[PDB]
Amino acid sequence: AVTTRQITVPSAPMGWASWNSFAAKIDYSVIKKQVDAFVAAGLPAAGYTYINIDEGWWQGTRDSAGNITVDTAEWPGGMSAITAYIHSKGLKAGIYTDAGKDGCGYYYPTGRPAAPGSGSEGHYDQDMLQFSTWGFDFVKVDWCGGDAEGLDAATTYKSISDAVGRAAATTGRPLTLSICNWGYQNPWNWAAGQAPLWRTSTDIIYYGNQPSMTSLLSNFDQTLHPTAQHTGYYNDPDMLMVGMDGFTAAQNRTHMNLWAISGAPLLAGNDLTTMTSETAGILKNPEVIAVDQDSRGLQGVKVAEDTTGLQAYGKVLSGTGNRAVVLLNRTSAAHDITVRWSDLGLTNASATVRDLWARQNVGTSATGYTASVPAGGSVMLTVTGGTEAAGGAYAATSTGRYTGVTAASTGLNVVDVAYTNNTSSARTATLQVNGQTATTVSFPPTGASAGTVSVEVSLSKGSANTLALSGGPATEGITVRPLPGTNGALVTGKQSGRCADIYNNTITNGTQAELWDCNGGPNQSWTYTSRKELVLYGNKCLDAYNLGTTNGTKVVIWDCNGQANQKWNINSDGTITNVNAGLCLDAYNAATANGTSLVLWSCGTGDNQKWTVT
Repeated sequence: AVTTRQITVPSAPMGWASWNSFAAKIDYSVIKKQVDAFVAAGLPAAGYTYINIDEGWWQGTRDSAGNITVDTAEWPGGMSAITAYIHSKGLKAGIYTDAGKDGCGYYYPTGRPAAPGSGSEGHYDQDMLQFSTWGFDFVKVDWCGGDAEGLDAATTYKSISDAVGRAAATTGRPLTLSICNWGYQNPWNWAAGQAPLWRTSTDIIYYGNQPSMTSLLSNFDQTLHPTAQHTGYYNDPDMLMVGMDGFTAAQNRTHMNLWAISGAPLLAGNDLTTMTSETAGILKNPEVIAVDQDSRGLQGVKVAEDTTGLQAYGKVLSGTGNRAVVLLNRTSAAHDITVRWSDLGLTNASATVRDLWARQNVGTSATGYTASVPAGGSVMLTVTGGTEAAGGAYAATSTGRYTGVTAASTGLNVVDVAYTNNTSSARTATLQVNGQTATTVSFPPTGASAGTVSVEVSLSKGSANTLALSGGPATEGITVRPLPGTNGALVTGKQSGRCADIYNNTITNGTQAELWDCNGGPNQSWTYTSRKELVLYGNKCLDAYNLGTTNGTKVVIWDCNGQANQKWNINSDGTITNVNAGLCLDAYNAATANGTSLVLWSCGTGDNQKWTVT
């Protein structure tokens, strides 16, 4: 039963941004025409709110006092005239700068000559105040100057975040910060609490190229960091290509489906003045939007891939016994794809299946659902009225600390944190699960009675898990429920007692596996598939680098590719052998410390080649 209410958390931004269709070729007239089409197409009523002016508005000029100056031939009345227009339509206005001294308009001119000085470094407070005073409600802060200069992203964006907060406090106009650093330096580790959204990869489309499903899927895969997203903080797989030339209606729907299952921002990138009726309807589907904008704020995750390229993604929605599901077919042929209640963390009890594009209920089941999915296509469903897996309830054993937290398997869990915040402002806390990378959790106002917010966490098998909160409101208990489709295992070395680990939640192809203190994080939870793969993050395979067959071959993560160097035998003697050349997974030189490289080596009897994978 529902006995403590779920508190609604902020949703990801919805709106339109100028980059994908115009590159730097923007001025007042371009933005105005887009606003007018945005309004005429009924986007505001569907929830689209932001009109974001991206790169190209500012050529790097400043006056003697350091104030940003614009060319009023392109921006008549200055920047406050365009925010006034946007606001006159009941919408929010967005602007764009760089973390460094010079912006992407300098480093990578795209539609305009180089713009030296087009960054906010040395002017964070001045520029953020300027943007807010002009009337901007949103600011995207890029990384071209940060990358060029060699800046540290985490500390730099903390500085920017602080300046954003001060500017909004000074003017009284909230300022939504979009961190745009392309997944460099792993923003999923540090961006929550600094900003409501952070880019997780390079750009979905480069100017001059045609929209690509391959690129779309790559951005989607790279945005999946479920422990990082929660309570109004979102992974950002980039601006939509929905409606851009070359994309079919089916591709447009798939684009919406995958962004929605993530809970990603829906920032339209097409030319709204030539948008088809069908495209407008796809952007506006209220059922898909409701999934994207779900009040619980959680990120969808892969819950099954029984056959390569036939995938089920599930998202835990607001309320209890509710899920959204995307069935995705990455193969060259139409195939049936099944989602099981067990994988979704529901019991085998009746639930109702709804197709969100058909806008019709399509059946009931106590176990699962199967649909035919076209090659390269997807089906968008909800599964509602289900019964939740039993889960666990815990009371803090000391201030802000929950101990003895139990998981039947290593893998992802939903945690509902009970608390009271009887004030008018959200409060934040730091959350640390075991010895994992910490995160920030936001606690919205509750009124006088307690409520919950939810987070997804990765837990280790057993009852030694700890959740520690620092700062924020006193909590009043937690509930923990598993998502069994995400189940994996620690790969624990016998000699060392340490776990196969990819450093600091890095996803880059070629990153070498190492021993590290076991903590149960996503970078330690390996899923063994029927194809003999050991999979990390749902989408990276343990890999004998370049199909190496000799002693010392590096063992890395790489995109799963079906090759024999990504196949592993888990043997009765405790060894794990690479199928390609029959060598053993090996902690190099029988070292036991953090940072010990994993390699292939000729199999022997040494405990540095023995592992547990349960």
